[PDB]
Amino acid sequence: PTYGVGYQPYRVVVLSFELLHAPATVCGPKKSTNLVKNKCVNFNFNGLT
Amino acid sequence: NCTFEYVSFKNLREFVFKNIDGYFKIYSKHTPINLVRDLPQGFSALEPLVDLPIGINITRFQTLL
Ligand SMILES: *[C@@H]1O[C@H](CO)[C@@H](O)[C@H](O)[C@H]1NC(C)=O
Repeated sequence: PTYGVGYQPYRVVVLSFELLHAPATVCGPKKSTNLVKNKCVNFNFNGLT
Repeated sequence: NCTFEYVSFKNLREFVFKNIDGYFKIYSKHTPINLVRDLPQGFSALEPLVDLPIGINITRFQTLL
């Protein structure tokens, strides 16, 4: 613990991203709005625009 | 090695298996029956169970019993 910062321990995580012909098993989270009935709106349900 | 994993005569249990663009699709139906030696003559449609993003190719299969 008495070491200077260049000698002190650092933890490291390297996050590696893979993309192939095989389908996406991981995605960033997709947020949702409140719902408006009886008004003209743009909409998106499960990617159906 | 380890991989992806998932958890969910008197009768006829009918199933369909197909593999398209990296997804494995399973459909099924159950019915009462009154015939032993053949598939019962009539119509009902198999509903989807699961649609799994496994990427694996298939050319052969077998039953467990
Ligand atoms: C499935 O087979 C195709 C060739 O038809 C190949 O390009 C692909 O990499 C194979 N997928 C796996 C997960 O082995």
